[PDB]
Amino acid sequence: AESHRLYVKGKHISYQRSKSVTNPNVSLIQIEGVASPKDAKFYLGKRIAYVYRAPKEIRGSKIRVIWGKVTRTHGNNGLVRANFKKNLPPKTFGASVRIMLYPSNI
Amino acid sequence: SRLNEYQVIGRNLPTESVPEPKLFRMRIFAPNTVVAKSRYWYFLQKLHKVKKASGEIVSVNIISEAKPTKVKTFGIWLRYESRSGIHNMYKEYRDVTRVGAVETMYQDLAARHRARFRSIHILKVVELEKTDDVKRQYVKQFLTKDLKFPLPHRVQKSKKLFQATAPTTFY
Amino acid sequence: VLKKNPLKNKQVLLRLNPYAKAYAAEKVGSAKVEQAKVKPSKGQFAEVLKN
Amino acid sequence: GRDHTSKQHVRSGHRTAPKSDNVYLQLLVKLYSFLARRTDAPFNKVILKSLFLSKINRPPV
Amino acid sequence: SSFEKVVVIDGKGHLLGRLASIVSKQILNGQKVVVVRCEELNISGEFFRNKLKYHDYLRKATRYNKKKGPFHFRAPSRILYKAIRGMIPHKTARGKAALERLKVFEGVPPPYDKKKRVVVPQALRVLRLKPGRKYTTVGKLSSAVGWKYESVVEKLEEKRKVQSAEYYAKKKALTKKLNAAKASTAESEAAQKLAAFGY
Amino acid sequence: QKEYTEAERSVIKAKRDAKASNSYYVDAQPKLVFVVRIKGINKIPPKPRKVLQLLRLTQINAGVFVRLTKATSELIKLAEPYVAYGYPSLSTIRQLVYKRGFGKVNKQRIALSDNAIIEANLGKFNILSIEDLIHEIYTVGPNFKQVSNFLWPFKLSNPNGGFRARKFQHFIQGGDTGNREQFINALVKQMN
Amino acid sequence: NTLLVSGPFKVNGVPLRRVNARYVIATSTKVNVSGVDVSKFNVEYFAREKEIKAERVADQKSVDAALLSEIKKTPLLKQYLAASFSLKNGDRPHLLKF
RNA sequence: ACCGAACGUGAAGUUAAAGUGCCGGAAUGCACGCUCAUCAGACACCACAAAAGGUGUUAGUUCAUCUAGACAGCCGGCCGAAUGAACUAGCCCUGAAAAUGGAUGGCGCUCAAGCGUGCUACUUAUACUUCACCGUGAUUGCUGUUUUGACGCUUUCACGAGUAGGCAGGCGUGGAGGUCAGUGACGAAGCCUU
RNA sequence: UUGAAAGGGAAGGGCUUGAGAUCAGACUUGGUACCGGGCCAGCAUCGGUUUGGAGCGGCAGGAUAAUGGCGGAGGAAUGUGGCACGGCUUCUGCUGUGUGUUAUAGCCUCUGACGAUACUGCCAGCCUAGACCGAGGACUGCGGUUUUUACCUAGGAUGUUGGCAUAAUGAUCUUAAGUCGCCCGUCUUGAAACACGGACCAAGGA
Ligand SMILES: [Mg+2]
Ligand SMILES: [Mg+2]
Ligand SMILES: [Mg+2]
Ligand SMILES: [Mg+2]
Ligand SMILES: [Mg+2]
Ligand SMILES: [Mg+2]
Ligand SMILES: [Mg+2]
Ligand SMILES: [Mg+2]
Ligand SMILES: [Mg+2]
Ligand SMILES: [Mg+2]
Ligand SMILES: [Mg+2]
Ligand SMILES: [Mg+2]
Ligand SMILES: [Mg+2]
Ligand SMILES: [Mg+2]
Ligand SMILES: [Mg+2]
Ligand SMILES: [Mg+2]
Ligand SMILES: [Mg+2]
Ligand SMILES: [Mg+2]
Ligand SMILES: [Mg+2]
Ligand SMILES: [Mg+2]
Ligand SMILES: [Mg+2]
Ligand SMILES: [Mg+2]
Ligand SMILES: [Mg+2]
Ligand SMILES: [Mg+2]
Ligand SMILES: [Mg+2]
Ligand SMILES: [Mg+2]
Ligand SMILES: [Mg+2]
Ligand SMILES: [Mg+2]
Ligand SMILES: [Mg+2]
Ligand SMILES: [Mg+2]
Ligand SMILES: [Mg+2]
Ligand SMILES: [Mg+2]
Repeated sequence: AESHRLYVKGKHISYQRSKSVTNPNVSLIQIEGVASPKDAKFYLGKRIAYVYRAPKEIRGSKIRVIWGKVTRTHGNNGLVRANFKKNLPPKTFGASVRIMLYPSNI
Repeated sequence: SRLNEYQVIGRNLPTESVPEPKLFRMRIFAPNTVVAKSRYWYFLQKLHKVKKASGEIVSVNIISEAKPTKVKTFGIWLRYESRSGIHNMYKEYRDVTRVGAVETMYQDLAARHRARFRSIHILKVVELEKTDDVKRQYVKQFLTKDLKFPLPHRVQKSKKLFQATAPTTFY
Repeated sequence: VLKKNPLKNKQVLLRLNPYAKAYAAEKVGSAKVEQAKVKPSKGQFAEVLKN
Repeated sequence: GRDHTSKQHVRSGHRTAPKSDNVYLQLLVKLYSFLARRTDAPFNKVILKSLFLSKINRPPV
Repeated sequence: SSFEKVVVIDGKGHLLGRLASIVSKQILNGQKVVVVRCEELNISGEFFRNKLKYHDYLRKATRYNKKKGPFHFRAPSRILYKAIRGMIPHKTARGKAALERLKVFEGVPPPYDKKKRVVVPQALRVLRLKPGRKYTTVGKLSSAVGWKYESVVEKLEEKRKVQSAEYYAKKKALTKKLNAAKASTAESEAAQKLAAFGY
Repeated sequence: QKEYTEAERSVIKAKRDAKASNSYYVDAQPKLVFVVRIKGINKIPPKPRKVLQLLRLTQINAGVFVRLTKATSELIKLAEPYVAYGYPSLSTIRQLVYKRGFGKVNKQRIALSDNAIIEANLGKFNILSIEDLIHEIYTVGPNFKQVSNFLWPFKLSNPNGGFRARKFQHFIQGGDTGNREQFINALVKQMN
Repeated sequence: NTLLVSGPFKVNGVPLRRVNARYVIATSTKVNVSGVDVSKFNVEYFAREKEIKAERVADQKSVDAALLSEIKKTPLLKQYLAASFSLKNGDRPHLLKF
């Protein structure tokens, strides 16, 4: 009862980019404990939440969310590409996201 | 490269003068049959008044290893070009396949003489049946009786970036 | 207005090629061949092994 | 990119209408646009093209 | 692969640039890293060779005003810090925050003397260098180029190791007693079931 | 389908018979080739540029079927540094025509989505179906010219899996240009 | 296209309700529900018309009776059903069997 | 100015040339060797180095001595098993000296993150594939239902870089003929303004 | 001046999102507790494009794979047992050297009848994970199933549920962050140039 987590910990690592040009429409996400594309393919299609705090209350809450989804793997070390409704702000590079266990296929 | 051994057989195009020209065979170590037929014409025009335009490829067949799980020693006779001249050499390799010995040879002359694939002619690959046929010590040292050796300083590959225990190299 | 691939859409495949139905029904893609157990290389074609 | 074997976006180089703003010549072009579009007679297509021609291309007969 | 609150790396026996690149990517990706015992780090190549390299570094200074030029830090932690900062986009705000995520020390000062130190196998000298190659200890290179506190660190390190040995002897004794109690409670119904479950 | 299977079995039988009778069966030289332009449109000398235009290869990844004769072989030799070509199998031809098959109808690129389109343009040549068209291409037929020119040049994608490390050197030397001869099928599987 | 679900309510506090199949992890543990009558339950049962209906409370009790009767047979199954699920530190759902 | 590729506004996929230790997206990837530099080396154009040398190390070529005991060492013996010479070419080293401090791009790298070679995956251009939208050019049809827009509506396909320059279609200003029986002291024109 | 904001050796710009401010909009000119609608989403099924799986099955080819296993014949050594000499062993994997050819281990070559697998192809074979898109707008066509002048996956997205309408949503402005961005005009082969004109603004100006 000390733990209540139903999501996998993730991190916003980068945008999709070449050496000099970045593409904000695709985010690179590191899912915790995933080290290969085979592991990362479990999470394809899963929802992602970026939860953050804001100055103004909206309906009595100062907590806002940007929703996204895992679309494909990236590279060979288990990072995935994510697609959020609104692009994650660049300040969130290194910020933690939540990888939801739904849509479930277990 | 990753190679196969091919039997390529070819001939001059028949003429009304000569209606059955002589058939010539070559053993070619090539990655595929396109390079096998290219190397065939490459050596035939070094050895005969023939061209691909005036010739004909008769047969291309893979030659599989006779005993692919028997450990052998091969002697390979080579003719390679250096930056200054052309040299003949003879080297020895230990392997279970003739192709894998030729692959090791190509890596070895790339490493020791900077000799590229284009600069090498394989004159001959022979399996050395007798232990007395082995001239080179770097392969003769593995033909001694009751050969044992350890592998000191084992390095274990980790799946994680951080390890909570001290590294070890026993083995 | 929209091209449909006959290699994915079975209806378009039958529209273009009516014989695909017979090919599937007759299993032409996995048809066995009846032949004798022979090996014609035992003699001089062993010229491949050495020459 | 494309390796163009001909010049791109080239107008036909033929008149598709009279340069004239005479409404009655436009009515004649209407009548023979309908005839050329619907009669299969080559005469009507020739007449329709000739109604577009300029003054020097219609010398007095 | 877990996200940790702080990763404390024991810097002994680690190759400088390989540890630097790994730590750089860690702090860029939002991980807080502490490196202790930077005086025990290693650089490949003989000591004289690395000392000559540091003197090449010392040669470089702003001609018109030496106070503007590169600032050659002599402490081992600062040598590691220079290696990391060279691998960080330190002139951006993001790189500055990433560098705020990092701490480097000589010795093992509090509070890290009573915490867990890990190693990084991809950067360990004993696992990376061919067993005959020569290497340098950054503590000796630092003393050879101006670092003043080598003997203070080793005096404090001997005191810390004596205290940590008293710790370990107590922990081992309580581990022996707990193991004897787990042996006593073995072959019980719960133990047999946990053995059938793999525990 | 029956004649395809019979021809395959006949060639296999001929090879086995030549093997048995101490002889060597020499295959008939290929009569058809599929040519893919793998080079861009910049910096091409005038003669190979004209040759690629006459082969209707005016963009990268454009493919065309060519019936091999002396004239067409000497054409393809000029364009060799810019193309990858080879001998296409029946399944490769079928996949190309089914997925990316378009006809030139009144100088317009029309999808081959119904046999009436093929009949209205090639019915005077006894081509009434997509399978008739595929057969005419595969077994290089008496109306190969009309059937292959009716086919608009195939516009392939880039390979799924990439090329070799460096395209613009002959396939024999580890590149991509020139004649690869049966590996055109693997390349087309990658690009179509 | 929804799943009918019970806690059972006595064990869990989760009543008879619908869930979506995509917001569910289907474990490998199973209970014999051949003795549970779920004939009267359908979409119109959960129609939108706080106070809970006496029909719904009665159906909850009747279903939970059979569910508990079958649950008692498997040891620790009632405790398992009454305990919440959470991801612990070092739990990898791509490696775990459920 | 080289390599790749040439450009309407977008979505998705894949690539080219170049890369994948960090700066930087992608491997501290798999593999066979070579190299240790008290000025290592590190990728075409290209931003340098030669002749000549080295018992550094590696691999070769050709001669010669060898269990009828080779070379070395103690006085033929003594352990026993290889040895000598010339030559070839890989990497490394010497040859190798300039002026502000400083550049394989930087950090840094030594069974490499260097050099030669092979393989697998992976990264991503305004390029290629499919689709949407804009425009240009061509193209299908439209009058007994043409029907107050035919200089219009509509079907289909292809294409889109641009200085000098040409042409086309439009935006805006002062004044003039006509028209809106137009706006306006109940506020024209002008001016300021997320 | 007041107010707002930002500010480590310039500032300014583009793209993107966050934050704050401003503006907008369907319960419509909604119709009679209900009908139905708008927007944002979840799920299902479809169609177009596409990336995958430690996927599963069938067929073909080759030296009708080469091997391997089994059988036969021959042979050798880095010679097993045995034997004969030895140095250390209460002969305690004892061991070394000779001999010779399976013995108390085995191996190599040729070969005979079977049986597989690798590799490369084919399947108009099967199962399975995800992403982006939904142009069009009565019917007309081509096909398929026909139980049928009917139905379909077949000439381009529908069904259902939830929430919201003081708002989830969108735009702009300011600002931060990431990334890229040299000063325009000109003559010139070549300009950011250590080439020239330009401090600023209005009106005039070919
Ligand atoms: Mg274009
Ligand atoms: Mg890929
Ligand atoms: Mg490449
Ligand atoms: Mg070139
Ligand atoms: Mg990276
Ligand atoms: Mg020299
Ligand atoms: Mg040398
Ligand atoms: Mg040098
Ligand atoms: Mg560089
Ligand atoms: Mg390499
Ligand atoms: Mg793209
Ligand atoms: Mg233009
Ligand atoms: Mg102009
Ligand atoms: Mg005036
Ligand atoms: Mg008035
Ligand atoms: Mg006013
Ligand atoms: Mg200042
Ligand atoms: Mg903004
Ligand atoms: Mg906002
Ligand atoms: Mg689909
Ligand atoms: Mg056999
Ligand atoms: Mg629509
Ligand atoms: Mg910049
Ligand atoms: Mg000027
Ligand atoms: Mg001038
Ligand atoms: Mg000048
Ligand atoms: Mg200028
Ligand atoms: Mg200048
Ligand atoms: Mg001047
Ligand atoms: Mg002047
Ligand atoms: Mg001035
Ligand atoms: Mg003015």
